[PDB]
Parts: sequence; C-alpha cells; structure tokens
Amino acid sequence: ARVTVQDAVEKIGNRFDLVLVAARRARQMQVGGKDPLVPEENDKTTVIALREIEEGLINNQILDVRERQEQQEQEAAEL
Amino acid sequence: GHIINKGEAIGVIAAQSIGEPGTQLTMRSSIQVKNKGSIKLSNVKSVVNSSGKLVITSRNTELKLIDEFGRTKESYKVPYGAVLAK
Amino acid sequence: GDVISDGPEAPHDILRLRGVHAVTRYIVNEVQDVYRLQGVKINDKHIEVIVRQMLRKATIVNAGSSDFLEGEQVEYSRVKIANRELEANGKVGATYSRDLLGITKASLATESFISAASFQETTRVLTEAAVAGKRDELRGLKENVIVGRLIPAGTGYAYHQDRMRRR
Amino acid sequence: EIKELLKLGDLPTSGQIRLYDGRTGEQFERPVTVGYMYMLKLNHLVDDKMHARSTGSYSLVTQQPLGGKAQFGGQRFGEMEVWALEAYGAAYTLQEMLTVKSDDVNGRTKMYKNIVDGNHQMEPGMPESFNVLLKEIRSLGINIELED
Amino acid sequence: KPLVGTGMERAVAVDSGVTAVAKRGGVVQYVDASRIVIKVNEDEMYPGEAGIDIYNLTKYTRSNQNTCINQMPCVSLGEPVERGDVLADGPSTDLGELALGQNMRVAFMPWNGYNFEDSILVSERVVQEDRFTTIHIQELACVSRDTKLGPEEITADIPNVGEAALSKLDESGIVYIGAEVTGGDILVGKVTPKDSSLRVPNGVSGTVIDVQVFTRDGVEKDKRA
Amino acid sequence: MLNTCYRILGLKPTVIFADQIMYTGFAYAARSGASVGIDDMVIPEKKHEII
Amino acid sequence: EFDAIKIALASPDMIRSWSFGEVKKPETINYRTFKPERDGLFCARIFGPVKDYECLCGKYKRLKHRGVICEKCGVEVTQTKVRRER
Amino acid sequence: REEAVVWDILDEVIREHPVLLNRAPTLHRLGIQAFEPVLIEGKAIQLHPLVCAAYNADFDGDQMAVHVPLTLEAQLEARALMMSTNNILSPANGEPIIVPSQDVVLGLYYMTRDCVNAKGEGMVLTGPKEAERLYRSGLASLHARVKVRIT
Amino acid sequence: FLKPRLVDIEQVSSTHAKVTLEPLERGFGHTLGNALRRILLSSMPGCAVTEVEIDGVLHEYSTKEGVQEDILEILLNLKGLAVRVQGKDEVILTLNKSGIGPVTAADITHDGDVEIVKPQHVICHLTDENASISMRIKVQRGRGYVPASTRIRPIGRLLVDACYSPVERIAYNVEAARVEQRTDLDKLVIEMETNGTIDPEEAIRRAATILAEQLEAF
Amino acid sequence: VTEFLKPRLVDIEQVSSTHAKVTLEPLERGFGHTLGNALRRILLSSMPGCAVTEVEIDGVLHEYSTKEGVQEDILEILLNLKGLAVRVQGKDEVILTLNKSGIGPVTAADITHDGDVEIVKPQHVICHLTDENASISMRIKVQRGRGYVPASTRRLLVDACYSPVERIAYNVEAARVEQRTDLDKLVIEMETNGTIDPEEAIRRAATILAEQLEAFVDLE
RNA sequence: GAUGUGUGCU
Ligand SMILES: [Mg+2]
Ligand SMILES: [Zn+2]
Repeated sequence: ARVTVQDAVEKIGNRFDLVLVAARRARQMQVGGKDPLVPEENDKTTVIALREIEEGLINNQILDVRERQEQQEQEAAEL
Repeated sequence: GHIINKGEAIGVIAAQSIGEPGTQLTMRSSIQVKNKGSIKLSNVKSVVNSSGKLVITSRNTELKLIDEFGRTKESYKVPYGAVLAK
Repeated sequence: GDVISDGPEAPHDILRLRGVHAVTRYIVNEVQDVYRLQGVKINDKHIEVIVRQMLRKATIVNAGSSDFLEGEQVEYSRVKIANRELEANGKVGATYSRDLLGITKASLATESFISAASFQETTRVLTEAAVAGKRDELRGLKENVIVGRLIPAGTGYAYHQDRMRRR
Repeated sequence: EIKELLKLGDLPTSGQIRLYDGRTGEQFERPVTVGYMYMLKLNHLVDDKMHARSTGSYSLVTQQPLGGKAQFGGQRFGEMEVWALEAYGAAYTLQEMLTVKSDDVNGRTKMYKNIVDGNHQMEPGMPESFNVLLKEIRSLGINIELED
Repeated sequence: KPLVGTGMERAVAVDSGVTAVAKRGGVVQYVDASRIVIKVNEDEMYPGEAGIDIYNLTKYTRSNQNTCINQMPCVSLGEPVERGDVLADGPSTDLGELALGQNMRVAFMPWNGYNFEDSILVSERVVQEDRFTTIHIQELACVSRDTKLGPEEITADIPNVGEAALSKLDESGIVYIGAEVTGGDILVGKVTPKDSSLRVPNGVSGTVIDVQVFTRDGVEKDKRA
Repeated sequence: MLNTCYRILGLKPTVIFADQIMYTGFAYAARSGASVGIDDMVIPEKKHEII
Repeated sequence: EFDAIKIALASPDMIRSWSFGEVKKPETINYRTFKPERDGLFCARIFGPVKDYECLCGKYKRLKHRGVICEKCGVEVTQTKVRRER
Repeated sequence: REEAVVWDILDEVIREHPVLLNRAPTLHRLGIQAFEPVLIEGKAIQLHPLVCAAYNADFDGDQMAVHVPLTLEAQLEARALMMSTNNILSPANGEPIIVPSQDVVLGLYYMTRDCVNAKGEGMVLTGPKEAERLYRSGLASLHARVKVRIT
Repeated sequence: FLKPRLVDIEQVSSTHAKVTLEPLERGFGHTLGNALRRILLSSMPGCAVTEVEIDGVLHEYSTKEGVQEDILEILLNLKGLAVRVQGKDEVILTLNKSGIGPVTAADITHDGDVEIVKPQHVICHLTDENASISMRIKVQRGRGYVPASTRIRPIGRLLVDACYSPVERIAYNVEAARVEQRTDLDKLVIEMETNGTIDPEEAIRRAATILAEQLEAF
Repeated sequence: VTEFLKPRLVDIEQVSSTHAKVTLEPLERGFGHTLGNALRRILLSSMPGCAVTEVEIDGVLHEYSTKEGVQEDILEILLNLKGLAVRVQGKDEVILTLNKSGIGPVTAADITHDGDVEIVKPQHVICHLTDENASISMRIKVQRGRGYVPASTRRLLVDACYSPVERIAYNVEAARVEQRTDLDKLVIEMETNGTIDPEEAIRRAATILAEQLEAFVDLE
C-alpha cells in the first residue's frame, strides 16, 4: 500500500531522480525476472519499487552496482 | 519546503502563477503622522522660515516616521515648498 | 535619473538611467500593486523571473577586442561568455547597454526559429530565418514538444544531460 | 400573505419544520426549511456526455485520434495542458501523450504490441505531423531539413 | 403544473402552438387518443355545408432535438367547448398551462456533503415515480447508392454473420417494427459488391417504432415498401 | 490549523488530517440542519427611520 | 537521429532534386473509375502507387515484385505511404 | 459482452494505476492531478471535495477528462509528481491549496462554538471520548461549556 | 430488562393502521422504532405487475383506437395496481372489457389465489361503442424496485417497471406507558400506511424476523 | 425472496487490546446503518456494569475545597475516580476504602481488596501526595447500574458511568459481491475500559438486541 | 476530412 511518496523523496533527494530510479527498478521487476526485495502485499511493480526506495534498500548507486555485478557474473559464466 | 531542485522549469511555473489570477483582475493635502517615534528627512535641502519653521526646497525629499527602536515605520512624500510643523 | 518633469516614467528610461535593479524593482512593485489590490498573493520570484526574461538582448557600445558590430543587438549571454573568455586572455572586452523588450518582443527575438515560428507571425519569422540561412539547435521546452522528444525540464533533464555529454 | 396562507393550511408560519435524520432517527438540531420547489430537468444529460476511448479510428492527413463522441474519438490534450505537464516536470507523461497515444504511426503499433505482450515500453519516433509540416514548408520555396 | 406560477403560463402554452386549440365552439362528439371531433354550435356554422371539424392530434413523433412531441386530449366525450380553448395538450403543458418540470419537496440543509458545491441529493422515490423520466426518439438512416461493380440492394443475405444477427430482420432485410434492439444489432441489411449494412450505434438501446422507406422512380417496389 | 499541522508534522499527517477534517465537518454540518429561511434575513427596526 | 534543423532558401536544382517527377496537366482523379491521371496533380507514376504493393496498370499484385518499376505506366510497385513523402 | 470475469480482472488492472483528471481551462498546473481510481456504478466521475478549490470546479455541470498513464515512468510521474497528495501547497505562493471550504467549515464552525446555557453546562468531562459519548446520547449539547481533561 | 409485545393494532382504514408495542425500556423506543421503520420501508415482500400484453398493441409508444389513453398511460396505471396473490409468486390476470366507460380494476377476471384490493382503480377509459381491450397482466412477487431495463421476448410483451414494496409511509412515535408501579417505561406506536396488500401484524413480525435473522451473525 | 446476504465477521483487527475493530460484509444494501446504529445505541447507553457511584473523603464535605498536602483538587480526584473500571461479583453495591499516606502517587492498587471486587487497572492514579505527614483516606461506594447516570440527576456524588464501552463508532462503506452493484460493509471500531473485551461486548450487545426480537420473530 | 453558421457549456 502506498499513498504519499515523501519518504522515498527524502531518500533519493530529488523527486525527479526518484521517478527514474523507481522506474528502472519497476521495469526490472516487471520485464526482467527479478523479484521484490520487500514482501509484496498485492502491490503493483511501481509501488513495490517505491516501497523499496523508502525502506532504504535500493537507490541509483545500489542499482548500478547490482547491474555491474550481475553483468560480470553472466560474462564469467559465459566462459 | 526546501531549496529549488536543480533542473526544474521555473519559467513555466512563474508564468502560470502570474497568469492564473488573470481572471480575478478587472478589465474595464497634508502629512498626518500616525504613530509614536522620531522623524527623518531623506535628502534634506531646506531652510528655516521667518515663521520659525522649516521649508523644503528639493522635490525628492521623503519624510520617514521611525519607531523608537530604530526601524522605519512610515514614509510619506513631501513636495517642494512645504512648511513643516516639527 | 532625477525628474526634469512630472508624469509616469516608461521602464526603458528607468533601465538605462537608474540601472537594472531599479527597473526590476519598478516592474515588480507595479504588477504586485495591481495584484495585491484584488487580494491575490503571488510571490515575487515569478515576476523577477519574467523580468529576467525581458532583459536578454544587449546593444553594443564599442566592440573592443571582440567581433560584434557597433549597434548590433546581441544576446546578453553571448556577450557575457565572450567577454569572460577575453578577460581570461589579456584582451579587452566589449561594453554593452542592456535592453528591455516586452514579453512579445523578447519571445520573437530569441535564438530558435521554431519556437518563434510556433508562437506568432509565422511567415514573418520563416522569411527572415530562410534568408539568413538560420539553424535551430533544438534546446527549449516547446521545440522538443513539437518534434516529439522529452522536454529538457523534469526527468527529461537527466535524459538531455546524458545526451549532451555524449557529445 | 404567504404566512397567512400557511396558517390557512396548518403549517408553521416560519416555513420551517423539524426534520429527522432518516438513517440515525434523531433530529437535525435545528428547524430546516422544507417546502415545494418546482425543479426542471435541463437536457444536459450525463449519458450524452460520458465518453471513453482506448483505441479507435485515427484521422487521415494528421494521424491523430478523431474528435467528438460520434466518431469514437479522443479528448484533446490541448496546448494549455502541455504547460501543466511541463510545470510538473512530467517529461515522460508528456512524451507518451504526444507520441505514443497520438501522430507517430510506426511507434504507435509497436506500443499496442508491447502492451498486449506484458511489456510497457515505447520505441518512439517522429510525429508524422512534423513531417507534414516539413513537407508544407518545403513545398513553399523554403528548404527546411534535419542536420546530423 | 407549477404550484407557484406567475399567471403567464396559460398564455405561453397557448400562443406557442403545440396544443390543439378549438377553432369554433361546440360539443365534443368523439374523443380518441389520436383525434378529436367537435360538432360546431349552429350559432357558428356557415350557411352551407354545416358539418363538424376534426383535429388530428400529433401522436409520438420526433422533434428537432430528438425528443417526443406528442399531443393528448384534455377533453372528454360529450362536453362543451368554446372558441380558442385547448382540446389537446402539447409537450410539457398541463391543462393548457406551461409546465416545464415537477414540484418536488425540497429541504434546504447540508446532507453529509452530497450537495456540497451546487450538487443535489435526489431521493429514490423521485426515480421510482418515474417523474423525471424523459423520452428521446432518434432516426437512423441507411441509403442505398449505386456504386461501381453494380448498385447496392437491401436484401437480408448477409455473409459472415451469426443467425442471432439476422434473427430480427424480416425477409425484406429491414427490422421488424417493435423489435427491442440494443447496441450492435442489425437494423438494415445492405450489400457491397466486392457489406455496409446499417447497425445500431454503440450503447444506444431502443424499440423500433417506425421504419420508413423512400424510393425514386422505375425501381418497382418491395413488398415492405 | 491545517497550515500549522503541515509545518509541525510534515505531509503525511496533514494529508490524513485533511480528510478527517472533511468527514467530521460534513458529519456535523449535516447533523445540525443548518438551513436558511425567510425569517433569517432580519430587517432592522431602524431601517424605516434611517431612510 | 538528428540534432538540428536548418532552414534556407531553395535553389531550382534543389527543388528538382526533391521532386520525383513533373506535373503538367491540371487534372485530378478522372471522375470515372477513380484512378489518378497520367501527369496530373495526382499520379501513380510520379507520386506512388495508389494501392499498397500493387502497380496501377494491374500487372503486379504481390510483395515478391517489390521495387520493380512497371512498364505500361511506370508505377514502381511499393508502399502507398510514399504518396505522402514524394 | 462484459462477462462477470472482465470485472475484478478490471478491478486489478486498476489497483494502483493512477489516472490524470484534467478540467477544461487548465489555467495553472493544479488543473491536472493524478488520482487513484475507485470504480463506481454510474456515469459521473466522482471528485473529492478538497481538490475542487485547486481545479476551480463547482458541481453545477462541468466536466472532467481522464487520461491514462500507460508506460511505467508515466505512472511513477503521475504518482511522484502529480498525485493529488503531493500538491498541498500552491506553486504561485507558499499558500495552501487544500483549504476546507463552505461546508466543511460551516460544520466545523457550528460544532466548535459555545452557547451561554446548554444541556450540560457545568459537568466536568474526563476526555474527548466522554464528550462524544455524552453528545451522541443527547445528554449534552454540542455547544455546552464543560471542563474537559485533555492530554 | 422487560420485553415489548404487540398489545394493540388499531386498523383505522383499509390501508393505514397503527400497531402498538409496550412496554419498552428507556432508550429502546427509538432503537426498535427506527430499526423497524427502516426494515419496513426497505424490505417488505410485495407483488407488482411486470409484463403486459394488450391485444393489438406492439409497443408502448402507440395508441389503440377506442381507448382515451396512450398505451404508456395504461402501463403507468397498471404499474400502480395493488394485488395480493396468495399461493404462487407469479400469476397472469386477464382483463377483458368492451363498451363505453372506465375500465376499473374490478374488470379483471381474477382467480381465487389473487386479490385486487382496490377495485375502483381506473386503468383506461373506453370511449367507443364497439371498442374492447383484452390484456394479459403478469403479476409477480419480489422486493424493492427492479426496473425493466435491468431484468435479465416477442414484439407484443411490454415491460413495466416493477415496484415490489406494500408499505408507503411508516411513522413511529414513542410515549410513556402506564405500568401499574413503574415509570421511565416507553410505548412504541408504529403508525404505518400500506397499500392494502399486507397485514400490520404480519408486517411487524416480518420486520422483527429480518432484524433478528441479521443479528444471528453473533 | 426471504434470503438475504447473511454477513460474517471478515476480520476482528485488534489494535492494543480493548481497541478492537470488526468488519462484517457483504451486508445487504442499507443494512449497514440499521445494524451499525442498533448495535451502537445498545453498546453506548444500554449495557450493564459497575462504576464508582459516590465517594466520601474524611476531611472534606464540599466539592469546592482542598485537603491539605494533596496535589490534585477534589474536583480532579473525582475525575480520577470516574475512570476507575471495576468488576464486582454477585453483590449489587459495595464500599471500598483508600487509606494511604506518604509522598508519592496513590494508585488503584492501594485500595483494600474486599475479596471479589476486582480492579482492572492497578496502575490507575487517583491522587498525588506531597508530605510524609499527608494522609488521605476515602470511602468509595461502587454500585451496579445500566448505562450512564450523571450526578445532576441524582458524600460527594460522582457521575456514575456504569456501561464498559468507552467509544463505539461504526462506519459503513461500499463493497461488492461477484456482480451485485453496491452492498454495505459495516466497520465497527470499539474501545472498552478493559473490564470486557470488545469482540465480546459486541456479542453481548447483539445478544441484548436479539432477545428483544423473540416475542415476535418467525423462528425462520 | 475541410470550412462555415448557429446554439450551448465552462
Ligand atoms: Mg461550474
Ligand atoms: Zn503498370
């Protein structure tokens, strides 16, 4: 459940980068196979992503680090 | 309630704000000092008259009523050739 | 700047005699008088913004070590950056006299012939743009809407900055 | 005379009676004005004004949705609503309002397929009404073109 | 009628013409839902061809705004009328007296914010009593033009349709007068030599009350026509 | 009151407080029957004399 | 895909460069079997095919011929959307 | 054919998907705000009372226009930028724009007001809850003058 | 606590009556009175005309040579018919009538398991010496208001909006009772006004049955 | 036509005990308010219990006075006693005493037991003292009654609040069965004074309401 | 589809 995005804006302090970060994360959960980092309560992908940004455990740096790590992992498994 | 976020259209939220109240606007002596305090004359150019009081000889003169603290509380415009009471 | 007659001043005399802060103070206090009379609250940031956009051109007084004409009405930002790179060297810059144009002449006289052409007087703008062989860099909010890409204002700001730093 | 006529009935001359709440059964703690007003039913019906559209037919020369309710047409995101989306900063809502659900014919069907494929992502192009403008300017004696 | 009028209703609703007003006084001789017959007082009959005068009321017919203009008699059998007094009421008049709406019992009070700005909170008895129910007729058209590859006829032979579609059309192809149709149903069957049948627009219900065919000359007829 | 809730307690308490104000003003405005009649526009006893 | 828009006058050679043909007869669709004329303000030869992936004379009807200019009327079998670009 | 299953499927494609609600002259930017939909029986777009001020919308017959943000960034913009919750100050001045008006204030005024006599004008209550328990029972007048014990 | 009991049913008219419940503890007059008022106004079981078949009539926007009323006005007068079918919950009355004069409800050839409670109820006026209506009025039992445009075939059957509800007005009053040595005991006078097709005592007993059956959740 | 949507308690969501919040759905159309308001009117003002009816303090004989060394005023000690939620066994009325002295708070755990008379809140504060010589003592007569009985109607008198429900407030909202357009959904939010649990006082109120509808129920 | 006219609504 989500009504106000004030906490998520305090975490990613721009509200215009909040949109882009949460959109990246939600398209991960939706198109990609990645699963939520927080127990979904029958929320859509956007609200799950916003709720993750609020609980602290995702932002632009975290997303980029995960992406680079998993790219390197896939390349290593490629042999 | 914070400083403006880098990268956001202020030229549009400025014109919208100056133009939304457009539908609310229409389309179609002596100096009575009011409160307690001192008096200051901005750009004084005056001379004492034979009546004992002062007459001002500069059009840009302003009469400021200052509160006892030191802040300006009133401001009037005094014409050319106006006799003061104090 | 002191009065040699009486009457209401035109905010070009205020501009060129009493300065730029004098004319912003004038325009702000006047339009705010008009609003405040009807009990409308509008912060002054907005009127200072529109005033800033009314002071964009600048006539040249003397060229100096620069390459502008004498009475050419160049934009103020071009003058500012050119002189700031000349004083970075040893040369001597150019002296300018701020202009002040209404919101209808400061829009037709901007640097993109697509903004202007989509605002007003389309034929009068496409003619001068055609003979001057002009060139539009696609940089405001209206040209990116006309064309159809992201405006460079909100999230399009991040996008456009990435795209610009890619060149 | 109105009060005399109320007395000729047996109603309170103040025109106000004491109403009870229908669903909690207690008084409105004031006498309220009850009477008989002659009401009219203006013919601005609502089932003559409710309209919705996801996809329909699109115009011919400028490939935009058609207008009005008879033609299964779409609302006009006017010129003044663009400024309200620019003000908010919503640069993606605006792009999809003037590209995907509107002119750009090649990236307008890719969006239909993406949407009924589980994907929500736009491959936007150039509004086919800008090319109409380029052709109508280039059909004056004016060479207008795109650089690189 | 309005309980609180102005007295200018019996003029506005008589001088506008919707109502069927007596021409010569007399006694009502026969009153039907769709005609009145006045036997004129002999004090007002001409020397020759004394007779009576007949008023054919305008039954359910369509106004420009797609509403029902429909006269109904306000007199009864065997009852005297004098000159210039209404015999039949028009649309939105009551006993020859303008009546645009209904008299409903209002209470001026806030009610849980359902009449917040200018809104109105109507009871359910106002819609049970069917008192603001209005009637609205609408004509749909279907023209048979002689295109290329040969003209287009109105036959019922429609390809690529279920039988539920052709169930309401008669043999001639046009719908049955009285068929409760809904959105999408076939009203007229028209064929394109390669199908441009006339169908009910989306979401508009109805009951077909009048089918109406025109034909130029040399085109023989159809039994329906 | 709303403008001071916003500045002391932030945005979420104010968005929850605005709906509460709404429901509880609606309830107690309906519950009062605060109508309007003709005997409420009371003409002064001194209007005839002044005029 | 593109980063600027340049406007200028148009030289007669450039106007010939844009054009895909020449228009010499002031006659639109022939008010008959509705096919564009030879060299009128509509023309299948100059501007493009009227029906998608079909010549005008009726010698080709499929995509497999895409790109071949017909011989009877010179209407290169191609999309019909090129009548809004040529 | 609107089977009974293209509902809650629909009540789920609607769950947390905002829709924009625009009113005809969009004079300022508060004239487009994104609300979360609640499916209602009818043909009228029910519109919360506290946003009417911003919209400049009475209910004497004016119409609104719903738009649907399709893509994913458009939903996060309609939620993080345009959501009618995020707009409780006006961009034209630091003044509020969610201001209760005209019935929420006649109610809050009739309630919070005193009459110099009432059903119970002396009694010393023991908290707000007892005040409600007394008003609802008809033992005290909403305008009484009591001594409450509040924390 | 004490308990209320139906001590008096003063049937003042054929339609409206007054039941009385006493004794009622303090503060219960209003509880029971308003629960019963809302349940009577909302959920009582009635019968209503639902489909009509007039002989030579195809749609309701037409007229019949001989009758003084459109078929729409006939449909409204039927929609206001008060009938009390007794055993079934769907019956078909058959009205046959010919000759000048009104057509009251008495001209319905009704069965044993049907009771027309208001026989003076006009339906339509025949104004010709040889004009005759023959209609088949289909009455059935239900609840609440169920319009013709919400239910669920030939081009004869006309549909009327059915208002299956016998009570028209319910009022209730609470006033102190005379118990030999006790005060603060109330008495509830439920002054109801049906249309005739239900019994006051049975109305109150159905209301209380519905209320208690809803309370049976706990 | 006699079958109604019979509801069932969807959930009994309980905030800190004695603050439960029941929701029952899908209740028939318009039954939200009949049921909610019947239960509210019963729970609020017609429901049995014990409460401190009156009290006499040794060294004061008038509501507007002050016993020396006691922090509160007698006008506030009477308030602190009004909230004393107490359960009494088969006796109809009993008397308790509050002999105590010493600097500190006087809490309900300082009353003489009296056997079966049980105090639900031993942490309830009654008065504060300020001297090692300050000694307070009072005889509180607690009594059984129905509902709420003020003192203006009736040796300092205390407004006797006999019933347990501190605050009941239902709120009906819209809910839908598979297709039926708009039904009700009763949402009751009850607090009690600890002497009874909410999900039990709701059942006691429903029992009270049902027993009234037994002389004229159809037994169907 | 374009244009015009008219009405109406904000
Ligand atoms: Mg309006
Ligand atoms: Zn060919």
